[PDB]
Amino acid sequence: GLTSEQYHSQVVGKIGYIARCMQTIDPENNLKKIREDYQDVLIWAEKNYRFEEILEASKSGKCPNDLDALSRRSLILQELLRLVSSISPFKMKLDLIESQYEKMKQHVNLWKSDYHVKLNQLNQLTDYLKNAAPTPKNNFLRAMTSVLQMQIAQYGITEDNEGINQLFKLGLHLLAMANEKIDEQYHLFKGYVKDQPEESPFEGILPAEDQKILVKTMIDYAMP
Amino acid sequence: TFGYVHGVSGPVVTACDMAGAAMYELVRVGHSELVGEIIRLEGDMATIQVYEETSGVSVGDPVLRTGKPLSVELGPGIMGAIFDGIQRPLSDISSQTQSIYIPRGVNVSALSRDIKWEFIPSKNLRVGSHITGGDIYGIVNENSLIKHKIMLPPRSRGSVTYIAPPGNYDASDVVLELEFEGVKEKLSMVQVWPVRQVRPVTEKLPANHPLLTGQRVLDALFPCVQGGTTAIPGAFGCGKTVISQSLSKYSNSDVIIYVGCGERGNEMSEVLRDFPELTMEVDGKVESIMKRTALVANTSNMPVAAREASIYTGITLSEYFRDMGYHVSMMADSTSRWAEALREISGRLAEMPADSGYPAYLGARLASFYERAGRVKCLGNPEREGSVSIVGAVSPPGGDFSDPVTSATLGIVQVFWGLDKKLAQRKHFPSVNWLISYSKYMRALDEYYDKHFTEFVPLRTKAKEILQEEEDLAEIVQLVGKASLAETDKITLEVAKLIKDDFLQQNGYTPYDRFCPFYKTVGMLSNMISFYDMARRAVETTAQSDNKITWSIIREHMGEILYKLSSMKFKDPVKDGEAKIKADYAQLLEDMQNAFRSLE
Amino acid sequence: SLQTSFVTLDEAIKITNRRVNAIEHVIIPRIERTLAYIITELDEREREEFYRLKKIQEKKKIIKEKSE
Amino acid sequence: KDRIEIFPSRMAQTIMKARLKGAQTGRNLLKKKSDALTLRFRQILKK
Amino acid sequence: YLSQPRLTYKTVSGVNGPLVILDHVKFPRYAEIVHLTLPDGTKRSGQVLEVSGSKAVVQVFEGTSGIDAKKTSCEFTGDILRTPVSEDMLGRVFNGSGKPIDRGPVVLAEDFLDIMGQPINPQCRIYPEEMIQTGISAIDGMNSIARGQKIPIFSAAGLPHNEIAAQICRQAGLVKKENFAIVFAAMGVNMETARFFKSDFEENGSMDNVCLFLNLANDPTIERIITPRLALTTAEFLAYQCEKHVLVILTDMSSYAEALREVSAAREEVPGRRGFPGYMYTDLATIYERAGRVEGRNGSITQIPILTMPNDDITHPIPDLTGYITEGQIYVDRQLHNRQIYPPINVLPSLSRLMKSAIGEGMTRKDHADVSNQLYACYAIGKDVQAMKAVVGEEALTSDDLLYLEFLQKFEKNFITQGPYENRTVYETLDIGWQLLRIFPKEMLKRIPQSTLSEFYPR
Amino acid sequence: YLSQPRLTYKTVSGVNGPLVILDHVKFPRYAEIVHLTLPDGTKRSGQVLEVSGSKAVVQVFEGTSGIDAKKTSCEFTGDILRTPVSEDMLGRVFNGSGKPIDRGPVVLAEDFLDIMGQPINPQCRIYPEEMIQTGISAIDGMNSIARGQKIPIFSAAGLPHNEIAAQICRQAGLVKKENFAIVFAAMGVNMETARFFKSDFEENGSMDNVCLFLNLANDPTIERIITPRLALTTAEFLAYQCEKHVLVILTDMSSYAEALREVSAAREEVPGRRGFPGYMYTDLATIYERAGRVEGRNGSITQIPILTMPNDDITHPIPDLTGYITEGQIYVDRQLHNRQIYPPINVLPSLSRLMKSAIGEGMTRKDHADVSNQLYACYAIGKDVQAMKAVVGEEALTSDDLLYLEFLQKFEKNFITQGPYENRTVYETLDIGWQLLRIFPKEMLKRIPQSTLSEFYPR
Repeated sequence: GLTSEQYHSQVVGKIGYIARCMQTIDPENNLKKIREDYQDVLIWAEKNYRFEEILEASKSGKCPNDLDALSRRSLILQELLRLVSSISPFKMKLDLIESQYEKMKQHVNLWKSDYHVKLNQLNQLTDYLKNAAPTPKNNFLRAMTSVLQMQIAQYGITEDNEGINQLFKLGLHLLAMANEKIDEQYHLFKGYVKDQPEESPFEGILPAEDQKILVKTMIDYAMP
Repeated sequence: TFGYVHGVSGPVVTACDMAGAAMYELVRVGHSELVGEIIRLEGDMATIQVYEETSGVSVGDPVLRTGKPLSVELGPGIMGAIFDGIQRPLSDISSQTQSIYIPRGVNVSALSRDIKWEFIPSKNLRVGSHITGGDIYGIVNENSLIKHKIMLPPRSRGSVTYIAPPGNYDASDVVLELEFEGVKEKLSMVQVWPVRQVRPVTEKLPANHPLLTGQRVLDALFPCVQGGTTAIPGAFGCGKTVISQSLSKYSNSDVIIYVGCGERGNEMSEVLRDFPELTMEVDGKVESIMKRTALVANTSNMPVAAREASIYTGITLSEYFRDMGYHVSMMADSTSRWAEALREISGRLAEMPADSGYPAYLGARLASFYERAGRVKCLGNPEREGSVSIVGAVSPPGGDFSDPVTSATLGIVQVFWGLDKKLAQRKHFPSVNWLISYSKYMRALDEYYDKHFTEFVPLRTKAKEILQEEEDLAEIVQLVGKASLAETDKITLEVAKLIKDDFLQQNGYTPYDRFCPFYKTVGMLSNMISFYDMARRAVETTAQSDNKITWSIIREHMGEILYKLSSMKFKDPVKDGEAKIKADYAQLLEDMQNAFRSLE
Repeated sequence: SLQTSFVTLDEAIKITNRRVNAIEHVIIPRIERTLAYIITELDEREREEFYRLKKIQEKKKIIKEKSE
Repeated sequence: KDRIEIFPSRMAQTIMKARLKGAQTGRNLLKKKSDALTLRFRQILKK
Repeated sequence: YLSQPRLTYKTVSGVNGPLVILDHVKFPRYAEIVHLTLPDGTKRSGQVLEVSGSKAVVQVFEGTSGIDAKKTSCEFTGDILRTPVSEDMLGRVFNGSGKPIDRGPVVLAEDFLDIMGQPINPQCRIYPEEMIQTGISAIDGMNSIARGQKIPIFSAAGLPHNEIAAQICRQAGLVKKENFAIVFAAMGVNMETARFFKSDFEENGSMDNVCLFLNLANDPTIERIITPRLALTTAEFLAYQCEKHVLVILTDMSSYAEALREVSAAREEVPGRRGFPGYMYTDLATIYERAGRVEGRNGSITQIPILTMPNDDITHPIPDLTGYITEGQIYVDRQLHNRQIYPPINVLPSLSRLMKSAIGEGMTRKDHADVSNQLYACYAIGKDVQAMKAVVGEEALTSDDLLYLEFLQKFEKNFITQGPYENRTVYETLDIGWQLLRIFPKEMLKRIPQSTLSEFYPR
Repeated sequence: YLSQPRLTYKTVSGVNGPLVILDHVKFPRYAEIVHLTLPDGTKRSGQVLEVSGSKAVVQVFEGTSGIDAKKTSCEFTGDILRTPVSEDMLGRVFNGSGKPIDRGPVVLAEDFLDIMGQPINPQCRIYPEEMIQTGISAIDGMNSIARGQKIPIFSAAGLPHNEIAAQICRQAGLVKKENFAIVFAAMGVNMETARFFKSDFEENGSMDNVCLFLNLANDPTIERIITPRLALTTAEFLAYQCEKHVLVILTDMSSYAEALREVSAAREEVPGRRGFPGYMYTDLATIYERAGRVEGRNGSITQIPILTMPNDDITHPIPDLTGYITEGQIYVDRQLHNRQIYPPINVLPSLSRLMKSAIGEGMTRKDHADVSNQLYACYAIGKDVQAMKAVVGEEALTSDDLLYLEFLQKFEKNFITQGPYENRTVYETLDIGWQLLRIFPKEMLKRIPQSTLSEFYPR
């Protein structure tokens, strides 16, 4: 549904986008396989070509000018970037990144995958918290989100680990919970934290200030 | 660039000395600079359609020609605002002019230029990088619900030479400057786009996710899909306004647009009164619906040109937000009023009409509007995918689909929710014929239903069979009075009444039926059909034997089962929990199974 | 039970046949006359629209000739 | 009397055609009722 | 102040029906006004319908008979018909052009208003709520009227629509738990009706707050195109500047629509259905929508226009386009009139859009909404029972059909039938409603919630 | 070839809706194709509709917005619309204008044909013979399509007429007791259905033998008029020049008729019956009759036009004018659809006038004609008995009536109900027929000769 000028212009943008996503996800060029798998578009970036020269290279057929194939490959890189950037504190290992990349690449239609849905759910939880008051509900969501972000960094999002699966269900269920229902808010949080294999599921990943808030919060609810 | 008025006839103005004019360029006619556009040209004389009253326009008045067609300003400040049919903010006209009246030739910028917006860049768009149309280079926090994403205008591309840092900027500040072939384009947060031009996308995709609504009769029988195109014939009290409000409040969508074409003065007021007052739950908090809604208000006493343009303005805003990756749901009040505007203008232009006075191209105008919808892959680096759903509304001169507007609509829209006159007279709400209605998204949604529920598709099939069988049995019962019926036929009639009264009928002003979540709709239908199958099996299995089971025996044996089934609508979602409602319906199924086991 | 179940059949037949005869001789003929009336009158309305549209086209032609 | 006296319209055509179909269906169903009663009547007559 | 002398032309190009075509006119202004002086001194006025070059087409209100094409003098006013308006126009009778007919003086121009109408910003429009208690059970019970509504009365020729409209005027008021000014636009009304309304206002002592605009059936048929715009312009002055509540009665929009058709044909415009101009919708909308409340004011305009329906149908373009613009109707029928029922109002094809919000706890009675719906459905069913009875006979109905038939017969006798000189309140109307509903066993009242039934039904 | 340089004009007399009126044009042709270049560099296509002296009037395919009378240039080609045709275009998808929309190249032509073509000389027309099986039992064992006839599918709006059309494309072929192609044209199709057709043909491997034309609802309305002409022009090339059998399916002829009405209005023609052109009859015949067998060649064209009946009334000019010049009808019903039967084709009101020649020994199987007639009678009786059952009850039925009810239930479940992905050849359809007919004892099969029964009835 594009004109000849619109089609090739859109290709030029996506080529630059991949180069920028590559520098953003892997600023140290540690993922050698990932960079090579995009060399055919990266060769047209990381140098001063000028927009007009790449546009002509697209029109002449020198750049990968198949817009649908380029979108497919671009989306896989972007969704991998979201996985990495949606967890700022906790770092993922290079092997997990390449492993999950391959699984995202092999998936028939990543946009409708379970990986995509889980990433959308994670961003929903993190975006709410970025703009929230430190209320009992919001302190519980922060605590559970930090665990979810940690577990994903350790195990990956493509793996159906029971830890992240439970956390997604409970985190979203609490998020949608009415703000005035303090008893249900605590009941859910207490339920989660007590039914874990760890004595202290929040240790280390939460700073002392957040752990002290959680302890005072549960005292202020239950003590009176 | 300054022509002269040659002759005024109604809202149609003939001008002269406009040799270089192009069709559908905006002009300002008269000393009050009335908004108009060129419809056709003859030599150096232009025929102008005026969007305001032409009283007082003289021969010889100036005509100022501009280089832009009718277009909408798209940028921060849309959400919560009510616009005129040609994009004029009614709340700003009132406050700036301090009068109950709208002045003729009033010029209020569509998006206020005196509001400080919080702009956040993409934080990866370095100077020297390459961008194309549709790219998003920053976000403006209009409110806590909808993030307003600043897109590069379509049909523009180049190298980034300047990007504004994080900060507060007005709608007239330069945010991004890009250079293409030596031409430096300075862009603010507002882009302008012609209303009759379709915003391009990368690919138009099939609609595979449902747009759930609060009415069971609709979702259980004739689903609408995100990116779907439907129409709801007009009928007062039949649910037209309950669907509009429920669709706005509860639906699986991000941005709601409500466009009036020829609304009645007080009905427009009702919408405007409810608009800032209706609320919804978002993430545990109650927020005003206006924050994710932006309507276009146009009453029947407005100029015919604005009555025509209202639809184009609405869909232009809809596509604008579609290109942000949001799911947009656009509700029209009436498309028959749009067709009426086309008939009026076609007459005024003295062009050859077709059936019933309508222009022969009526179908083309409706198709143009209706086909601007669907789930799409958007232009721009982020690879985002949004959708526009369109809900049309054909006011019925009758149930005869020969009506030119009904007929043209039916040939385009995929879902048609026809409202029966006899059900309206009987105060059966929502009033849906459910025999003349259809939805063409069955196969598209079958994947969704089989993935999540697995039970709905076969329940849907059986429910439709029962309703149609009931209509055929009803035709004979009205004649012979049930003197002779098969035992299975008696069950079909009685279960069909259970369905008609306690499943397809609901009072949308009650806490329990203001919105029925789909999981509950499926639960209710599952039990009623399960009853049907067990009641039918019992009488057919014991037929031609000693202990013949009949309906009279079943009703007397387990009368409380029918009461419980008829009570399912009252479980009251949200006040009551999801886990309990599912458990309660599970108990009804277990009780029915034990009731039939003890009967047989 | 023959005679008492028989004259009741003769009465039921006479009532049923009378209703059938009325549908055939009164109600349907009346619907058919109404439908034929409607069809004719609608074509009459179509004609008067044709006349006006034809005259409009001729008046436009006259205006066009005067302009030349 | 002679006509149902519904003002000419395309809506009237739809209503009248549906009304005619209904009347014809009722005629045929009642004719079958009559035939069934007539056969039973004659049988009762034979016995 | 337009202190510029006006030009007067004898350059008449020709006269065709009600239209006078002038040439050699300097800078013609659209919708301007022209004063015509006939060769014998007769004065008449007209309004410009279109301009082109040096030509202009003038619509002559009083008529074109006697106008020649050589001596008639045509003075262009230089402005749009802005009409003199005054708060003391109440207690006066004017003709169709706004001139005195009551031997009083010419209305003194307290101010001028453009009769074309000044559009009101929907943002400042106030949604109507308060119910008007008309006294008529068919209206106050089922199709209630809010103050600021637009609910025309449909009728065919010969029906008592003038009596119902007169009854509403003298019985008008609010539901109590002070009164209306009348602006009465008569368009094509015969003398017998004209004196009927004039006398009724006098006999009830209402004239102190009544302003009549009389364009009679024997008066010019072009003039009546502006008459309704003069009437509403006065209503807008009284309601939005003088803080009055105004009830506006338009005796026939059909003679108005015909007057537009006469002009449309005269200027060889392309018609739509049945010969009427394709823009009839707009010409009606610009009159009907001059109603309602606005922020900052305490007054209001309520419209109750009347429309004669050609051939007793309701698909004729006139009532068809009105239905799309106005907020329901009353619909006065003929089958009820032939049975000597007054008011002969048919509740099934008649609705009131604002009824759902102008009633209920805090405005009328808790049960108002439930009683209305149940009675309506019962009436609709009762009519279907008669449709069957007419074929199968009274001996072929079941018990429920007989209950609906008995309800239907008692409904029209006890509920609809009232008389023109008796008013009943909304609470008295609902009490009667219940008396009719209590004909049925509670199990059949399927449109009333159980809570309402238990509170009211057994009383 | 012409080898004459093209002339480009910047002389524009005016623009009026879809039309651009040019001036000073040298010896213009009627129906000439021209190309416009707008001031913004935008290119548009159009066709000359009127040539009055030097004043050529061209209809622009796309919208005329943005076109001026000062800078827009019009390039004349000197010729009319001629479509490049080849065998290679089979397996391609085109839009209404004949341009590829499948990301493939422009057609590399073997010839150029005028899309209007010529009528086939009746003296060389051969009466239809063999059968083309569709794969759908409801229209193979009951109303077969002869190899050369033209039999329409009438459906109401909302029925699955497009899903059946797609099923025919996937399943249709020769009886096979490599030379068969299908040309599919959708007029006025919406975006969702256009995707359905394109993807469903590609995914199931059928595309190798399909030439698909999609004219979308939002595509130029004039392109919708040539769309079926391009499809038929291709069909004529493939069928008659390349010795193969072509099935042409024209979907939504009602949308075509609406586009034709728009073209008539563009010419300022006075509308005919129900708003449609007075020449709608000859226009439909021009399309439909470009089909059938021809003497001396082994190719053939069949057509299955598919038409939506407005208001489900077969009287409407669209199905009426079509049926008047076609041979029988398939007829898709609503009751069968609401009962969730697919395909919802009603065999009682359907007819194939050429079935007598389509089927029989040497074409399908010996018993074909006999099975069809008996199944029709049994279905008609079963419906009649079902109607009786509703009046007299189950106990009042005799054994023969019960057998007809058993047939009726199993006929619809086994014979008519099929599913979109089950391809039933003619021989399996007949075998299913016999399985249903063997419900009855031999003496009840009155329409099947004893010789046929003895051969086929047992086992």
